[PDB]
Amino acid sequence: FIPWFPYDGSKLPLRPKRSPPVISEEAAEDVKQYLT
Amino acid sequence: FIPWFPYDGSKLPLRPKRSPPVISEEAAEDVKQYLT
Amino acid sequence: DLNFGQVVADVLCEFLEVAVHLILYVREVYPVGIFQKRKKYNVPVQMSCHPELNQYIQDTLHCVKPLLEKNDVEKVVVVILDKEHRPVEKFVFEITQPPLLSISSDSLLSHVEQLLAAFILKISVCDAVLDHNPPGCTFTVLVHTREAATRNMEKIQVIKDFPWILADEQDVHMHDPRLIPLKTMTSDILKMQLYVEERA
Amino acid sequence: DLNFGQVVADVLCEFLEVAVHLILYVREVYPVGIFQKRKKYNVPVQMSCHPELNQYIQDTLHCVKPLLEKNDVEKVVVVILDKEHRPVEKFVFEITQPPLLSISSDSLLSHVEQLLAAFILKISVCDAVLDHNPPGCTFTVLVHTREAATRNMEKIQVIKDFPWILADEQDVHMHDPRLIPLKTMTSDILKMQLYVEERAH
Repeated sequence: FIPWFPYDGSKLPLRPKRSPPVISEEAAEDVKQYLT
Repeated sequence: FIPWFPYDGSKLPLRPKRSPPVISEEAAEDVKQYLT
Repeated sequence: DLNFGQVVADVLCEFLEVAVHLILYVREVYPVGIFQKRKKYNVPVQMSCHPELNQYIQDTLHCVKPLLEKNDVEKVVVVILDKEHRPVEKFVFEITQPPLLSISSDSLLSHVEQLLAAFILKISVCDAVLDHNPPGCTFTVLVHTREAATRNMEKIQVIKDFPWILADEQDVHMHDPRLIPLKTMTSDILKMQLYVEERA
Repeated sequence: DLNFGQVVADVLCEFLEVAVHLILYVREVYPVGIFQKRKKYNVPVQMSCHPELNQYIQDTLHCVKPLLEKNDVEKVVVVILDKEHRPVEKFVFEITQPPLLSISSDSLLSHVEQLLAAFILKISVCDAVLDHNPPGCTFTVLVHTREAATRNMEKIQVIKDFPWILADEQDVHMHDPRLIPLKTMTSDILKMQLYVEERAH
């Protein structure tokens, strides 16, 4: 298998500054119970 | 019937400055042909 | 915990996007041919496959989303304009979000979507209770805020290269319109009513 | 007359959003409880019901959309990170868009959505072919552009208060990773291949 764009450290990518949320097993409990 | 928020000319609403696209007979046919 | 303001903003925004598409189809603001049948809230609906139209509607409602989160929206209005850019018909979605307190764990998001389904169904059949629109109409979207609609200018301009302005009176005011109720709902998280303003 | 650069950007962005959700689910980045099983492309998917997570993912991909329509994207990468924010696993989506010529048939569209469905189906069962290392606890998304990333900054910043930055070596670089191919598609309007980088043995 050959990737088309192997990792190249001289062309760094963009990413969002913000982080995804931290979700606890308790917030996950409320999501399941409330939001299906 | 009674609206909750009758028209009040003292507080104007917001609207997008740009108008939605005009789609010609011709463009609609291509959408139908290819995209649906 | 859990951000119900964000939950309502989410549900409402998804519903409004589907309802805007359906209004355009059902009132023939664009030709039937650009639309594809889909299902939302287990109701057969119709969505546009025209990419620029889709992006315009998406951008519009993404801008409304942070206002719905804060409950600063009284009304979202789809205005249908005649060939002289005068309002001939308005679909008025009046919104209130109750204090979220006695939450009900019996499938809330499932219950609200059943409530919204009834609105989609009403829009689906409203061609039989409205006069047909004259040829050559376009549409716009109006957002009525609870505070002065110039405090909210910085908050609504969420999308790059998608500015908003204060509407002009001629974009909004219909003189002595006929009001056609379509649907009303209430839930723990949201109340809404939909009616159409038509020329008299 | 029709913006097929926009059509492929739309289809890809919609697909990438579903794939991100499914990756988080299958690789247990977040508790399974937040996910609702739905249907997309006529196949099963697992979508988060957590509002802030949903908004992060939607905003991320909405910012990528103008770069896709300009054919400026080489890779979209889901990087799974551990508590120290070291990469555990990378889901690499390599993308090329060929010149949109010979664009006809009633069939080139649903052919693409069925080709994209093959990626979703494979992610659903990718635990079968990936190493069973401890799962991560957070993630980021990397956008690799054909031109210098630093000059896609104006273009990618579509959403107010959702800024982008150039990634740090630390958060992206895996040393001697094991490459596990998952799926490859070719089509007249889009070619794509998906593989996973695992930590080296």
